[PDB]
Amino acid sequence: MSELEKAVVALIDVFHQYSGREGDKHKLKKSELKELINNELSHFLEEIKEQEVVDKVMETLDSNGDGECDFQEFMAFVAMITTACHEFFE
Amino acid sequence: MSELEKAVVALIDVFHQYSGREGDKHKLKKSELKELINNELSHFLEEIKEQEVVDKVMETLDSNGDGECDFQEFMAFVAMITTACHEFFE
Ligand SMILES: [Ca+2]
Ligand SMILES: [Ca+2]
Ligand SMILES: [Ca+2]
Ligand SMILES: [Ca+2]
Repeated sequence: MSELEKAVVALIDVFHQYSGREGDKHKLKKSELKELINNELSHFLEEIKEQEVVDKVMETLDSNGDGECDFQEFMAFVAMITTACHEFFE
Repeated sequence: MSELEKAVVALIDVFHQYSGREGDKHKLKKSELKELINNELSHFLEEIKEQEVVDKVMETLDSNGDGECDFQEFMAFVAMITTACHEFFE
C-alpha cells in the first residue's frame, strides 16, 4: 500500500474504531462522534466540552437527519477538515 | 498527530506531489492525475494505459469543467474510492 492507500484505509479504520462502540455499529452517535473529534482531531479542532457543541456538530454533519453520522457523512466531514487544512497552506 | 490527522495531511501531501509537477501547481492535469492513480492507487484502481481512460477519469472528476482536477475535486474522488473500499468490507 502507498501512503495515499494507507490514508484511505486509515479513514475507514478510524471511523469503525468509533462507530463500533455502541448501538448501530456502522454509524456514529453523538458520544462516538464526540470522542472521535476529541481523541483524534485534537490538533485541528477545538476540544468539545459542551452539549450544545456536540449537538451542533451532529446537526451539521447529519445530512439525512437520522441523528447519527454514517460513513458518507463522515467522509463529507473529513473533506471539510482536509480542505480547511489545505487552504491554511496556500 | 493522530492516525486520522496523519491521513488528512497525507491526502494534501499526495495531491501536491502530483499537482506541483506542471502548469498550475494547485491542480492536476491529465498526465498528473494519470501518474497519481498509476503510482499511488495501484492496489485499488486498474492501471491506466489508454488515453480514452485518462480522458474519462478527468471528465468524471472535473466537476467545474476547466479540464483539471482541483483539490475539492480530488477530495470527491478520494471519497468515492474510500466509500468503495468501505462497502467492500461490509
Ligand atoms: Ca455506533
Ligand atoms: Ca445521518
Ligand atoms: Ca499541475
Ligand atoms: Ca476542475
